[PDB]
Amino acid sequence: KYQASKNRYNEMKYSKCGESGLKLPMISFGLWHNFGSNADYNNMKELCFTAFDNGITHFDLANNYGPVPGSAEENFGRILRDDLATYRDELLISTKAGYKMWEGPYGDFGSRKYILASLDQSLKRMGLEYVDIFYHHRMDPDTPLEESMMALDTAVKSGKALYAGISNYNGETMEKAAAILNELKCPFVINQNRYSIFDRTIENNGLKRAAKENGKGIIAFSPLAQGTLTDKYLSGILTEKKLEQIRRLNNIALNRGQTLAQMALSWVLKDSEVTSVLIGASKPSQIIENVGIVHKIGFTDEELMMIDEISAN
Ligand SMILES: NC(=O)C1=CN([C@@H]2O[C@H](COP(=O)(O)OP(=O)(O)OC[C@H]3O[C@@H](n4cnc5c(N)ncnc54)[C@H](OP(=O)(O)O)[C@@H]3O)[C@@H](O)[C@H]2O)C=CC1
Repeated sequence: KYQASKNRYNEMKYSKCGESGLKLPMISFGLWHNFGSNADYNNMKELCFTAFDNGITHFDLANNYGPVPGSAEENFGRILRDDLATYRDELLISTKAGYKMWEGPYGDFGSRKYILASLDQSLKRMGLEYVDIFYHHRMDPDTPLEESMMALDTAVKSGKALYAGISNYNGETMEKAAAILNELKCPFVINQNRYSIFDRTIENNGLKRAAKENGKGIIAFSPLAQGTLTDKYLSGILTEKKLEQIRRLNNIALNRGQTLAQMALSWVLKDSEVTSVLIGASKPSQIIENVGIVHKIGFTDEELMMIDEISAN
């Protein structure tokens, strides 16, 4: 019954993952929220269909997305089986292991045991032969980096992942990971990190610069900073200081013909080293509003120095 829009590649822009021939849509769709046990199945399908119809080819999951850890993967597995499997070779599907998935010493952090056992569970829940990208979800300083990276390499060499990625790494540790995956001859093309007007962590921990200097992509998540970079906290007449930052940023957005959310998405994409911005949605209208932003990623030196002075604590 679902037939992907014939116009789905007409507007979206696609960007190389650093030096790689792998291209992400400039807007990627994440299943962190609204795909869990309590989610409505018809709404989840419509969100996926809306995403793909607008040229979003990348669906981002993790083992523990729900809630109930694994529910998002199982739900996406059902959407694939029922309607999207037809288009599987047009989709990039990711999953991850590295945060808490199940109880006990093998269900969190980083070991080869957890990472590989988790990937098998993810493939079973999603009904896939492989994921396009398999990520180490966060750094584990208590496991040798060589062990976690060799686990990603085993995933790729076992035909269970096309490419390796890492998430939440700093610049120094990303460099070490890149060196290990290079020596293992394991495709490694993408970093997934939190980035917004209100979260400059990757500008200060070396990740944004290390990714660019080593030809690795970046996919930015939480670009709307927990609803603070949306209309949610705006009036038409939650510290007083935060509401003021939001009021002034929204004025910069209005002058650009954008909502605050739209400008927040455009800002994360302003620099070429950021490959894609990862959005969420509860309703299709949010996808449709957000996909216009890929066409306004340019900012004047004035807009930028104002956004920085306003966002500065
Ligand atoms: N450690 C990691 O690697 C992590 C990665 N991620 C990835 O990033 C993805 C996105 O993260 P998330 O924080 O949800 O992303 P965003 O910062 O894009 O927030 C998404 C939410 O913002 C609201 N929203 C979206 N578009 C609009 C709009 N145009 N106007 C107003 N409100 C809007 C909706 O919430 P509502 O309708 O309820 O207001 C939506 O559910 C996740 O799904 C996941 O794939 C995220 C977290 C951790």
